[PDB]
Amino acid sequence: SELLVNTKSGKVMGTRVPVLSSHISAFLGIPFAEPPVGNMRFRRPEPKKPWSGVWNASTYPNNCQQYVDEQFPGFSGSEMWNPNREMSEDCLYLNIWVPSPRPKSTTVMVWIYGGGFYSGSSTLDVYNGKYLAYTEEVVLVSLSYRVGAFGFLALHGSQEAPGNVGLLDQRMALQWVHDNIQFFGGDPKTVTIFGESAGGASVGMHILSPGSRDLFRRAILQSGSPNCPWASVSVAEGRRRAVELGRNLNCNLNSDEELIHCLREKKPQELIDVEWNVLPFDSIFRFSFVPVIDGEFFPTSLESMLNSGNFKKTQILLGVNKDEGSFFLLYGAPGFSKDSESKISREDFMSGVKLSVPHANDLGLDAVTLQYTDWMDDNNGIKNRDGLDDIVGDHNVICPLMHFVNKYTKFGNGTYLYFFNHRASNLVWPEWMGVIHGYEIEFVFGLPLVKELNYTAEEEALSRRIMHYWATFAKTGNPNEPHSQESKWPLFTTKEQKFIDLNTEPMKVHQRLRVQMCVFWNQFLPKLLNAT
Amino acid sequence: SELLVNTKSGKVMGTRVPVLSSHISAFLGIPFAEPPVGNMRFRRPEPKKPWSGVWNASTYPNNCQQYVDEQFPGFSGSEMWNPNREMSEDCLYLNIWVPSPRPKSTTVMVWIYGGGFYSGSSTLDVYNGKYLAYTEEVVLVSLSYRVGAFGFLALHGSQEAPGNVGLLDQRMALQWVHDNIQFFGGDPKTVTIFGESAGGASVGMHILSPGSRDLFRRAILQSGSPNCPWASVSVAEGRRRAVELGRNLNCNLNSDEELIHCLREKKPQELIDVEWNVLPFDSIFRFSFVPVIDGEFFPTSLESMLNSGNFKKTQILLGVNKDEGSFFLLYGAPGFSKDSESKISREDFMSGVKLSVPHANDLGLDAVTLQYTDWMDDNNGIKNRDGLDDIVGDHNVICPLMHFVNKYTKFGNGTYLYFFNHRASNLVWPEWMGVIHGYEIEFVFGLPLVKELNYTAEEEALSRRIMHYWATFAKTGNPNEPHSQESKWPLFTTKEQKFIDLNTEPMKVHQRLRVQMCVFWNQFLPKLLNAT
Ligand SMILES: *[C@@H]1O[C@H](CO)[C@@H](O[C@@H]2O[C@H](CO)[C@@H](O)[C@H](O)[C@H]2NC(C)=O)[C@H](O)[C@H]1NC(C)=O
Ligand SMILES: *[C@@H]1O[C@H](CO)[C@@H](O[C@@H]2O[C@H](CO)[C@@H](O)[C@H](O)[C@H]2NC(C)=O)[C@H](O)[C@H]1NC(C)=O
Ligand SMILES: *[C@](O)(c1cccc(CSCc2c(C)nc3cccc(F)c3c2N)c1)C(F)(F)F
Ligand SMILES: *[C@](O)(c1cccc(CSCc2c(C)nc3cccc(F)c3c2N)c1)C(F)(F)F
Ligand SMILES: *[C@@H]1O[C@H](CO)[C@@H](O)[C@H](O)[C@H]1NC(C)=O
Ligand SMILES: *[C@@H]1O[C@H](CO)[C@@H](O)[C@H](O)[C@H]1NC(C)=O
Repeated sequence: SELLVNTKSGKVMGTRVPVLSSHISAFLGIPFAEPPVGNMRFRRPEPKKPWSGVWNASTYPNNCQQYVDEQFPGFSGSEMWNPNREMSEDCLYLNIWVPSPRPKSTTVMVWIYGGGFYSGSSTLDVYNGKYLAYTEEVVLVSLSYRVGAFGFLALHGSQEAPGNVGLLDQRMALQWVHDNIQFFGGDPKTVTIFGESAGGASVGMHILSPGSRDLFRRAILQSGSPNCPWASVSVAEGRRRAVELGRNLNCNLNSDEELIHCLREKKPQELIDVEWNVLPFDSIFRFSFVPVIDGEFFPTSLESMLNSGNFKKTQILLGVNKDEGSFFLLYGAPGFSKDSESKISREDFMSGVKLSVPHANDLGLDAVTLQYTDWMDDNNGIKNRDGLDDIVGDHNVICPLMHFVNKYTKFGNGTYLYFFNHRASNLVWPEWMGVIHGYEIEFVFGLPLVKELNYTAEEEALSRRIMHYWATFAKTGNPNEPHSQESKWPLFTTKEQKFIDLNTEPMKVHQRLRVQMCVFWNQFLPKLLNAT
Repeated sequence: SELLVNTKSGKVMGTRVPVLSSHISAFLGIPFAEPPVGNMRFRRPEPKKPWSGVWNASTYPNNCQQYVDEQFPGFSGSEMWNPNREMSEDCLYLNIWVPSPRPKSTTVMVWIYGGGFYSGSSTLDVYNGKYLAYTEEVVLVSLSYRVGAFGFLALHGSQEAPGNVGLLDQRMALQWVHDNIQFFGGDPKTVTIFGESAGGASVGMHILSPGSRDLFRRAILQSGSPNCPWASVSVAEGRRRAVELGRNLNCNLNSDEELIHCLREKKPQELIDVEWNVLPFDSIFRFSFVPVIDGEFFPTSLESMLNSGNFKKTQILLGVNKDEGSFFLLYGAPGFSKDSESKISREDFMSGVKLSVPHANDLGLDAVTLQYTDWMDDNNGIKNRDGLDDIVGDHNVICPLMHFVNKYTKFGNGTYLYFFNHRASNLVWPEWMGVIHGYEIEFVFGLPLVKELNYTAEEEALSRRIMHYWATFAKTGNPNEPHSQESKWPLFTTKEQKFIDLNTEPMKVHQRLRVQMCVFWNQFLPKLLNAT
């Protein structure tokens, strides 16, 4: 049978699913590790022990335990990201969409979801891989990984909760794809990992980590970079938050053993309930449990690894959306609301910058404020709002990614950069939020090809080009069709720094993506904060 | 006789001079102090002892001893500022142009020349007061004052060379105008002092100095402000340069008395020859001997005097020219020359910023550089050149003046601000220098009304409006004709901050003159340099 695949962990049975008036196979909920429950909670994952019989892979698996957004009950804009399956610590599974008839050896794409390292699911409707597997003829995999304290509690030195275990979950799923994807018609020497936000940062972390470099061929990073200020913490800061988490649950705190023991007896929801109480600052865009710079997964600081070329050398395709600050300002800064235009007062403007650059002293907060204020119109509410969106997005996503691409390109084998700014025709979030985080995922996964979703024809066309760029790049290291007639996405070089806009209009090539602001965030502000 | 005036210091005899096909009287070279020669060198000036007979006031007096520009022999652009009379320490005289027939009691205007406190003359062709006395029916006075070491050598504590004596020379001439201008038909209760560059800064210093406030009614400041970073030094820095000047002339240095004694035996040219060797930094736009913040002429720091309203409350009219950096960059920064377009390399751009902000540490030099560099085109030679012009002009003239006007306006009785940007039709300096320092003096003094000078008709028209604005303001505290039909120059208020452009086109009103850059120079850079 075409839905029966024999793998090294055992036999797996899929299900035929319909797609755009045709059908493909889907193997959902394949386990790739032992359930990390009980005394295994916080521990490195272990490989799934082979099984006898046939694993029923016809339905989505549980989603990892995580914070659930309840800010807008009923609003599809936020609910679409929440877990859509029961939550469970038993959640280490992966999903595979396979073209039909079964390929013999084709390009494999492995999706890594975002969610700030504190949430995320591989089973969301926006991540359904059938449209892309089907259209681009690729075997599409989406993996899963522990988030929150479950995936990132870090007591460096201890082997019981060493940190980075969520990164090891991703790695294990990639090891499983490397070892078994051939049986699904996938080419293991051509796997491209790709992900967005924390997923984009994770992709970059596997590029840096010696232990992960050999499990894939190429990478795509969307609105996420490994050096993002919210993506990692030192071992000391991780230890500090683990202890603080412990203090919030009345734990015995005088040994890592007592602390861990205590945390392991607590129900998932008890950890999730106080997880935000451990942040060191009153901040925005900062998450409690994230990767730690431990000397193992990451041998040295990310910046020195980047400077010395200590990373996998291959091709990468990456980019950002125009409005990377909107979402977090809405959720956490004063003056913003979902149902108003959110014009921001000078007073809220400054409270916002304070929330956005937590680690800044006053001279630093003054530098950011000077840098983004138009002093001829300092009380313009729209300018203040838009200014904050740029500050949050530049500082947290755009400038860290521009720093990463410029550093990577000096040693890599090819870089392609994009700036996605298509203005949705079907606004679900208010208009002031602009081209919000994740809106491009809809095109990468080809949702515009389904009529019942109401996208414009030009959006369907945009979706097909994006999907073909991603897939062609995954197959070859180049998003462009060899000798095609379409406009050529240029390679980004350390000298000319070209990138393209990604929207419904004729491709336009630009240079030095947001250099003016990024020289401020990557060069000036840091030197200033270090002097003072 | 109309050319014979009897004053409190004695009888004075003038000369009839022709002007625009008519004639007025001129009393040139009237002495207002004892010659500050010999043991009087460096000392406070003393009042001129009355004389018997008739003082021949028919020819210009000597010019004070000073550095002579020889950078461009023959070039009229530079030669026009050099002394045009014998130089002599015996130089404390004033000139008066009086309408004919003699007024009974009219508006008096007193001109104070610029020259960085190290040079300047009241006898230059650009300062000939006949066109303005004649056209606006004002009694026009130009005074003179000691410059360089002769006027500003400062050994605070000593009564032999206390500092600020050049400022006391100006004051004495104003005391003489206050006491005698009635005999020339001048109204002593309506004297407006006005000056440019160091002359503009001096005007502001008389506004601050309790000892000078009662000698005049109103003030006009052009490209000069009392708080300009080059306009004053602390008593310690003045003492330091006096000692260093002494060391350059082999003086006995162990007592102010020995030092002064030594400096007094030296010929004028010996002091002028080493005067530039005492600057503390490799700088641009810094002069050796300038006013000192001594606790007398200035009771406390200029900034605290400005904050507390410790200054004369009256009306003021002031402004800048578009290109206040050109002249000093030409003379002192690498990459600039008079006969090339002076496109500036990135390398010279940074050497220039270094020369322009002498007192800056590296984080500071980085802040200026970030602030004026367009990172999408960092190697554009024209942008780099123009960027330097803005840095020099903003830092040295525009931003200090904007700080002064905003502070003054909080307590003053009326402020009028201008931004002069007329593009000369008769370029004498290269075009890249733009609307250079002092080009507006030509219009204030009405040179465009004389045909042999070749100005365009619209320039003659501009000259007549400027002269009438200055004169009407001097007469009334308002540059505008009561109920006129011409566009109204608006009052500058702390709230709306309006100013006008001054050029050959229809008056255009703007707001917040260069706020963006001046918030950087007046607020951010200083806080940064103080932290670090
Ligand atoms: C990616 O790597 C390949 C191979 O390592 C590079 O191709 C080589 O290019 C150099 C110079 O053009 C030639 O001397 C070799 O003959 C090429 N080798 C092969 C197998 O083609 C290629 O230039 C790299 N691309 C980028 C963007 O760095
Ligand atoms: C300059 O000062 C004059 C007088 O000190 C101000 O005129 C006074 O204005 C207030 C409010 O309009 C009145 O109560 C007085 O009756 C006025 N006095 C006179 C003599 O007119 C004038 O407002 C000031 N102008 C500016 C620009 O500050
Ligand atoms: C990233 O992983 C990230 C980026 C943007 C939002 C979040 C919040 S958590 C789940 C989620 C995601 C991944 N994307 C969204 C896009 C738009 C609106 C949303 F509500 C939404 C949501 N919830 C996480 C990082 F956090 F690293 F920025
Ligand atoms: C000011 O007093 C000043 C401003 C500009 C130049 C100088 C140099 S000294 C004599 C002089 C003056 C007053 N103005 C000029 C304008 C244009 C070209 C010139 F060559 C020139 C000259 N020499 C002094 C201060 F120094 F304070 F900036
Ligand atoms: C797999 O599970 C689904 C739903 O739980 C069920 O309908 C289907 O029949 C199962 N297949 C087998 C053979 O277990
Ligand atoms: C004044 O001086 C000028 C030139 O030195 C001379 O021509 C003129 O006659 C003098 N007048 C008197 C009366 O001294």
